[PDB]
Amino acid sequence: RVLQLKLGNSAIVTQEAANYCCAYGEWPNYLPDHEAVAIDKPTQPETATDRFYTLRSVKWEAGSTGWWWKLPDALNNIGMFGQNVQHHYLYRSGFLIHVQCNATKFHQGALLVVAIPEHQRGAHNTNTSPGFDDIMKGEEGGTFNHPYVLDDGTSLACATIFPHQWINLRTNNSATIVLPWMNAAPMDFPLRHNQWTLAIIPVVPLGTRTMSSMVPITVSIAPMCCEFNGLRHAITQ
Amino acid sequence: RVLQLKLGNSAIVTQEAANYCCAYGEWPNYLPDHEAVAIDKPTQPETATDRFYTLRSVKWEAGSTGWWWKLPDALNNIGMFGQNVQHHYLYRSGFLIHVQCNATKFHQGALLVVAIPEHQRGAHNTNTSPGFDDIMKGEEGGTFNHPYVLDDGTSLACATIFPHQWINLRTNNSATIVLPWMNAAPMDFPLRHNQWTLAIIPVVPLGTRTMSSMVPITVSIAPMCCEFNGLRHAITQ
Amino acid sequence: QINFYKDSYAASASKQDFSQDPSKFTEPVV
Amino acid sequence: QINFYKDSYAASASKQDFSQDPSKFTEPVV
Amino acid sequence: IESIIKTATDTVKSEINAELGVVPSLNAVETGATSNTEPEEAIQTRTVINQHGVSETLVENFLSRAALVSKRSFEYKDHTSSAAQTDKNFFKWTINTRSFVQLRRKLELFTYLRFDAEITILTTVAVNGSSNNTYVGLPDLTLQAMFVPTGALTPEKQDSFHWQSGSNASVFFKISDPPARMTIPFMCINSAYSVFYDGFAGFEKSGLYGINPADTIGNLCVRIVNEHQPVGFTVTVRVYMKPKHIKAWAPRPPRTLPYMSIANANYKGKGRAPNALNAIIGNRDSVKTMPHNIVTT
Amino acid sequence: TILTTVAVNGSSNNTYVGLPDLTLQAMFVPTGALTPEKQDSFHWQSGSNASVFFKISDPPARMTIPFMCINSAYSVFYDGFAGFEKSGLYGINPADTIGNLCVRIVNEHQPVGFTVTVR
Amino acid sequence: IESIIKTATDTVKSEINAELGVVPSLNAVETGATSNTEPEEAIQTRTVINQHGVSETLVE
Amino acid sequence: NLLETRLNV
Amino acid sequence: NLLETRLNV
Amino acid sequence: SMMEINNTESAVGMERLKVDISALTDVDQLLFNIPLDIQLDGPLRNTLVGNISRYYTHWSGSLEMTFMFCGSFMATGKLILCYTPPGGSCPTTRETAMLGTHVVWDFGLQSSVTLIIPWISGSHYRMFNNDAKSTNANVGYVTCFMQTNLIVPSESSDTCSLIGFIAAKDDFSLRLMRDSPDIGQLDHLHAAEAAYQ
Amino acid sequence: GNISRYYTHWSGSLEMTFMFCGSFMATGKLILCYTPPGGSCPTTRETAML
Ligand SMILES: *[C@@H]1O[C@H](CO[C@@H]2O[C@@H](C)[C@@H](O)[C@@H](O)[C@@H]2O)[C@@H](O[C@@H]2O[C@H](CO)[C@@H](O[C@@H]3O[C@H](CO[C@H]4O[C@H](CO)[C@@H](O)[C@H](O)[C@@H]4O)[C@@H](O)[C@H](O[C@H]4O[C@H](CO)[C@@H](O)[C@H](O)[C@@H]4O)[C@@H]3O)[C@H](O)[C@H]2NC(C)=O)[C@H](O)[C@H]1NC(C)=O
Ligand SMILES: *[C@@H]1O[C@H](CO[C@@H]2O[C@@H](C)[C@@H](O)[C@@H](O)[C@@H]2O)[C@@H](O[C@@H]2O[C@H](CO)[C@@H](O[C@@H]3O[C@H](CO[C@H]4O[C@H](CO)[C@@H](O)[C@H](O)[C@@H]4O)[C@@H](O)[C@H](O[C@H]4O[C@H](CO)[C@@H](O)[C@H](O)[C@@H]4O)[C@@H]3O)[C@H](O)[C@H]2NC(C)=O)[C@H](O)[C@H]1NC(C)=O
Ligand code: NA
Ligand code: NA
Ligand code: NA
Ligand code: NA
Repeated sequence: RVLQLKLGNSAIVTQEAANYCCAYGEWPNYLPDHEAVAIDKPTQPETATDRFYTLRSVKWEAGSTGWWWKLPDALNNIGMFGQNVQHHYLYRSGFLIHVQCNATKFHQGALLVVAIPEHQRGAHNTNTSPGFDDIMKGEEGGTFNHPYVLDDGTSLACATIFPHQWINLRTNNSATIVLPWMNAAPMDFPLRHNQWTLAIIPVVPLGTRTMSSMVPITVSIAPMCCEFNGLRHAITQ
Repeated sequence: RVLQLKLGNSAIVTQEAANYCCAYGEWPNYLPDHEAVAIDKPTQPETATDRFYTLRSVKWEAGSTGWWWKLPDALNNIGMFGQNVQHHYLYRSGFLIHVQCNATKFHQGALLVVAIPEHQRGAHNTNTSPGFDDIMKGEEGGTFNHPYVLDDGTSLACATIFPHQWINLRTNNSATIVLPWMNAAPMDFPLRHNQWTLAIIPVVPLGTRTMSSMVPITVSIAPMCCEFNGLRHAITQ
Repeated sequence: QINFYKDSYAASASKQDFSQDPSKFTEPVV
Repeated sequence: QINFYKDSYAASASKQDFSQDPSKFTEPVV
Repeated sequence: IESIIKTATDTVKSEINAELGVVPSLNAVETGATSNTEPEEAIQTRTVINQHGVSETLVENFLSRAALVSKRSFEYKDHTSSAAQTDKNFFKWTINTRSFVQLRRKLELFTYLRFDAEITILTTVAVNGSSNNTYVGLPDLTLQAMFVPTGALTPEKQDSFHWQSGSNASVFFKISDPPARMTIPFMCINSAYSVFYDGFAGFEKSGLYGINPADTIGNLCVRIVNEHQPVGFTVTVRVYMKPKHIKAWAPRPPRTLPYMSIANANYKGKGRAPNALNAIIGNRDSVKTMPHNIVTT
Repeated sequence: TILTTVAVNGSSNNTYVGLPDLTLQAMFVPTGALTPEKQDSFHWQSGSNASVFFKISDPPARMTIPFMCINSAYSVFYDGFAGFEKSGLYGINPADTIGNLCVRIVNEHQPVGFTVTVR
Repeated sequence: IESIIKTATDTVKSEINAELGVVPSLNAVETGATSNTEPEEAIQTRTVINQHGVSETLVE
Repeated sequence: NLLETRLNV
Repeated sequence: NLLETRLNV
Repeated sequence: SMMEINNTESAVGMERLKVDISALTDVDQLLFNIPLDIQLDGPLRNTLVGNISRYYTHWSGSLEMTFMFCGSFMATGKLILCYTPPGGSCPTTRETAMLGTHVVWDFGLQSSVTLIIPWISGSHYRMFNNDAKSTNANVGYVTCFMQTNLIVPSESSDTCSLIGFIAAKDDFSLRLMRDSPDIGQLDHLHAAEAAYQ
Repeated sequence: GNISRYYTHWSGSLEMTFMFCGSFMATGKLILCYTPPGGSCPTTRETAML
């Protein structure tokens, strides 16, 4: 129920957690010599990159459909993680994700918090594939069009097969998930492929009869075991 | 006489060197626990920062007075070294400096190549101290006003007390110097104090009677054992 | 040598370190 | 330290008790 | 638990933490204990070996410095026509630490104190500057300082038979000497002096609050020994006290508002902040305003 | 080491008269801290500051100040600007400034003027 | 290499030299090192025992 | 005086 | 003064 | 001992010792900030660590700030407390401030939280000049933001208070003693002539 | 020179070193002479070489 997380110069405490999830029972690590491909000595920044970054908060409204962010895309312009991404051809890391939302003992509501590997989106009612600007939202993230089918023609009801937790407002005020590297290749080009999508979906809507207040949701993400290869001049998105 | 230098993804070869200089007989190292002050875990980027960077070349003319660059100021906006400088309050490193200039067997000339610790400049014929823009030149560096007194009321003739080499065009085409950390404190704020000044001065002027060609001088610098402390949001100069 | 003060920095001058190494200025090469 | 007086209260200052216990002010609880 | 401490504490290296049931950054202020959270528990640290000494903050070093406790000026002359209130070539002083504010505030950091007192006496002279007088040079006078216990009989004139000093200690000294010096022992009827006293030191209801005469060290009675000269001079005497062999108990909130009186703790404050009755710290425009904010250009 | 000398003021109103054996006070004050505003200021009470009192007839006054820098050595030369803004002087680091001496004559003025020199 | 020095250095006696591949009077100033040529290598010397002290040039 | 006796005149 | 503060008046 | 964080013209006496917070309708908002220079006048000056430090000229070591929540039992919320090392202006936004040293605090059965201000300095000691912008003196900044919101039912008070405290750790040290700037006189005190009667 | 001028008496050997800064294709030979004291500085090679 009570938890402290400490990485680099950053710390988080919570007094109302519900254990935490390690995706597929696995923990982040550096790339071993028997799995490696690129022959140059890698950059390993440690405490410069492996720390919590906090994104803009979002408002939970009566009509909300839910929210999403893509990794590494949402961090590719933030701090020394963004600077190492812009100067290297190749990247690899895990992540530790912490999602925060509090309300009174008179409020009710439930959020599904889920990490989806290779979340390839579909468009609604057309033969044409999604464009670059439908997919690459950066730090702001996006919203679900049809959360009941996860925007991909599958279902929300079966989404519990992926690494997940819930925030149920009578029980807990936070969710925590640990993610390993998840790809078919040992490293990748960070500006064109996303390994993971974080999704937050309000399955039971926010409600009360007490005084109305604005109820935000806040996301903090820490990269783990960062490595970079193929140093050169800077390219942005 | 023949030398290869290899750091990170970068290499330099020369076929006409003259040994190399280690300043005061000392070699770069990381800060040990019995000399440390700041208590946070440091960032140590290794191959992302510890590699050769090459500056703009300059032209050696018949009337040239000589050239200078200040460290770390000349590197504070270059690559992943510049990004780590902009996001941290504290910095520490050594340097490896390589100076390049070639001409024919019919050319003559001699350059003094010298590294000056705490080179505090003076102004000529006024009581007022030098301004911020007289001192902080960045990547472009500056030129000597009165090289015969080193722009500080001392002398060029005694400058051989500092770490130095010569380029004498009949003998050699390059000079190499290795610099340790040199300060009264174990770490410093990189945007306001410079530990070292590189100076290049033409004591014997360029001359020939053969075909005229443009004769450049080129500077390559590699940081060594970089460390950073006190992570936060970015500040530039 | 006479010193009755409690702090060691009060003492007389230290004129007895005969150690040298000129080579850090005369021979700084490999 | 030089003292030729017969009464002990005449002596120089006493600068050598390095003992401490902060916990009588910082942790006065069971 | 008591221990010997000669330097500031070392720092140990520390790793990532994620552990259920453990929250070292949370505390319970209501108990009255200070927070026990350590740096290694709040952030990732390196190893540091700390060599900084702690001796300059020892209580003996903090209090054992000679401070000014009395300054008195008087005229050395024929006093045949002087008024009844004048110091006629001599004066009385009751020893106290209440009159000069730098020593008073330092002693008032504590509730009880035990010490011996080292007393140093400094004397200076000048020719009287009325229009009848030229400068003439300065006399090397002898002075007498006699110790008299609290409330005991003191001399009434410069040539009194009381100056015979048959059991009282007297010190005789010249202006050309180094300053006079002697030590007074810890003299209290109790095991320590009371710096503050919450009571009335008499069996009837009528007298002053907050003064216990058992904490008054004594009197100095001071005269010039020489007869008067044909011309007048002004003599100034300064007394310094240094506490030594010190023990101290029960530390206290420091004085914030200016002192009003030697006799009590009465208060009024400055007219505007800082150190006003309704505002101790100087103002800023809001709780979001940073007062010395760095501007970069 | 502090050396003091005195002479009678040489304006045409004055004859020679002899020289006074004055007491002086020298108070140590840290770099940038508050200093006395007048000869008779209550700041001269010196409650934690070190003061030395000495006479003109004594040998010269003497005391030792320790190595006081915030760094492991003083910087004789300094290639930088010791402030977070761009605006101030080049080449001066206040961490290398040892402190202040505040010096007064302790005696009240005499009916005639003198010139005092302190080295 | 650090050592304890209390007096100026002694001089050793020296003979005629004529030797191929050996040139102690030639140097390479471009390296930044000071010339290491000794008096015994430049001229014929006698033996001298030198008792001159070096304490008046100590930094203290 | 008041420091010797704790009485006011 | 400039030796205490490194500012010019 | 208690910090005087509310040092403002309209706060009188005991009101200067607490900070009031209330529910907001915008996300991520700034609540207050604190200057850290322990030699100067400001919220830290009239504290046990502030008062004793001002008899000395040089200092070193870590500090801790502890905050206590004084709302009702039914009130809930989360805050973020940040320390920013020196170099430029104090941060005005949560996404700037969270890049520094910080703790995220949840209100609950434990009433109070500690922020460590670690010793991070180029030199062994910092130095009391009379210049707040010196590289030998400036410590950086503390800032507080909403992490969620203050959320309370209709029968609780809509406005709740924090009390802030400060102390040194046992890595702390002081040197070069001086007369304190917190006390002084221009005259003799009342009844001072009575010692000569 | 600068350090010696803080003192009044001196003793011991000195060395002079010369560097040639012509082109690679330039050639020549020089003679460098030291003359102990007693009279005028030599003006001819057959005097100086003694
Ligand atoms: C690969 O690209 C294909 C071509 O894309 C177009 O051409 C290129 C060169 C660019 O200019 C590009 O910007 C163009 O979009 C792309 O195929 C196209 O896909 C769109 C979207 O699905 C099709 O639009 C729909 O068209 C029908 C009408 O079809 C008739 O007319 C067209 C000519 O205009 C003929 O080609 C057809 O054979 C039919 O005869 C519309 O009814 C439909 O919806 C509209 O009407 C409904 C109500 O019924 C409204 O609700 C909607 O809002 C609309 O107003 C679409 O507009 C487009 O016909 C199709 N073109 C061709 C030539 O095939 C293909 O999707 C891309 N492939 C992938 C995998 O992305
Ligand atoms: C600290 O700041 C000092 C003040 O700086 C000025 O005031 C501030 C508030 C700003 O406005 C700032 O921008 C100003 O510069 C600074 O002192 C100043 O330093 C300058 C440069 O050395 C002095 O200029 C020289 O002045 C003389 C003339 O002096 C007479 O006139 C002035 C009034 O104008 C009087 O104050 C003096 O007492 C004299 O009566 C010029 O002759 C000289 O050179 C010119 O002439 C020669 C030929 O002779 C030409 O070759 C030159 O090109 C010039 O044309 C300079 O112009 C300036 O007088 C001085 N002001 C004061 C009030 O002292 C100080 O240097 C700074 N300190 C440090 C450590 O940097
Ligand atoms: Na220690
Ligand atoms: Na009290
Ligand atoms: Na010898
Ligand atoms: Na200061």
